[PDB]
Amino acid sequence: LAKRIDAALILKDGRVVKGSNFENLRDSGDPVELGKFYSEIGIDELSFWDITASVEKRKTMLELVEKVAEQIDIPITVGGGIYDFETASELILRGADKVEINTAAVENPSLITQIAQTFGSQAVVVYIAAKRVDGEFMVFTYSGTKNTGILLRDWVVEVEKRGAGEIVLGSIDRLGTKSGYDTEMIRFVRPLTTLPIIAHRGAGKTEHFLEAFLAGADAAKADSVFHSREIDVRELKEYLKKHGVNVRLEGL
Amino acid sequence: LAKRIDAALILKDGRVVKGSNFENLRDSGDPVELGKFYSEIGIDELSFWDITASVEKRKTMLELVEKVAEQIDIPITVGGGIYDFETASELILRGADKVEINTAAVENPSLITQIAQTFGSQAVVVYIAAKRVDGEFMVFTYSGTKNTGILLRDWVVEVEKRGAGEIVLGSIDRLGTKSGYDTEMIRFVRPLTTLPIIAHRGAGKTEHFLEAFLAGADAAKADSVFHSREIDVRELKEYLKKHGVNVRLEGLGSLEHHHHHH
Repeated sequence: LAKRIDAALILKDGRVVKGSNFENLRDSGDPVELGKFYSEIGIDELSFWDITASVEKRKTMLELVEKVAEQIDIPITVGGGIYDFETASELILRGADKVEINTAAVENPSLITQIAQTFGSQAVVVYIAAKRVDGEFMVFTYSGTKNTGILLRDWVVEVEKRGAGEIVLGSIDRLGTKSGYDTEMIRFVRPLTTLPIIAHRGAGKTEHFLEAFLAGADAAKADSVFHSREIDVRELKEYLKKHGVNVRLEGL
Repeated sequence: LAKRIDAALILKDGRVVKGSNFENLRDSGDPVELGKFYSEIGIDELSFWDITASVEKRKTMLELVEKVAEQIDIPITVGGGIYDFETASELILRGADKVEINTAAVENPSLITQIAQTFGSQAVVVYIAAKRVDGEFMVFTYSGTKNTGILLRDWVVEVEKRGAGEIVLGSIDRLGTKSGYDTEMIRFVRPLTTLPIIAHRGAGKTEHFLEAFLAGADAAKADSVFHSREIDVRELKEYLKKHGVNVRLEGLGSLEHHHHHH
């Protein structure tokens, strides 16, 4: 089974938040240059996650996408406060391959279907932020701060039913940690959906990616661990290929 | 708290009295099919009101409660022939989430407390039918025909004391009409109770719902205006959300898909 390695860039005001340690780049915190550089060294897909809280949010995300679409030739996902079909449509028409939704999907699951009905399920990504609460995995919205009371197991099933193309499974229990992906969470979700599962949060070293794929993840997404160069993308892919993981190195 | 939209279905011998205008249904007068359909287009809670007379048929209604409970994944309230704890108790054990009482409560207020102690206050709904009489809000029993002489103010307060979970506030002054909920009555009752208030009678158009919620209603119940499709449920929820009301959209579009059947 083919496995995907994704890099995610957190953005604010058109800049990579907390930047990156790639001194070779003209601008360590330029999302476009960093994204191009990742696409050239072996990343399979890019996520651009906006946390801009300004009145300029829509215009900027749209500006960024159009620029990114020029320079970058691997799949692009945009996410972060995308709340309705018209916003999602604008971003896709401007060049995003996939749009990622979360809080708006949870509150209005019809939105998944609206996007999928026009652009295809493959254009739709649902980010599910989950956390253990009193012995059960629960869904959290608004940047991980609202306990919805919705069970992870129920929401995964509804997400597929509504027409989502893939699920990013972010463990709030691994937020900021470097101990490993939440493989218990990934194993919990795996039998519940036929969609691709993208693991997010907890990655600290190359072996963690192997564990995530053994747990049934189809893809593994990371951010700071890459930007900080704690893990080198090419080294990661060589490692995974060495131990029998079907990763794409057939690049050039 | 999200403002709530309830649909009430009036039943006679297992049939929806006067049916519905949803021709997509195989049987627009089947309460199970209609109830399930409402739950999959945006209704938040359902009430089933049985007006079947015979003792012989209060077993048939029980079997119906089981089947709607199993089939429908939103809260179910049942009312109609409840006159004691036993009948109330059985409906809940059959799968009703809540029981709704009116005349039975007024003619025995301890019945409220009885149900509550066994099943929690949340399973107890008191329907209050009221009407202006000489510039006073008075309580009516027996389908709004009998003036009990009890002030709405006093009855609202007793009903909460006895341990009801919520109050449905039905305006007899508004029955048959489509000129709106009795927002004056709703405003009258709001400061008197901490319980959820469900508005009933008078709704004719979507804006009437907005008015009720501005009046302090926690929920709005309607029947004929939904069954006739004078008001579309999804359109109602979208209108309320548009003008800033906190309503639940999770149930919207549950029947729709991302493919294209021609």
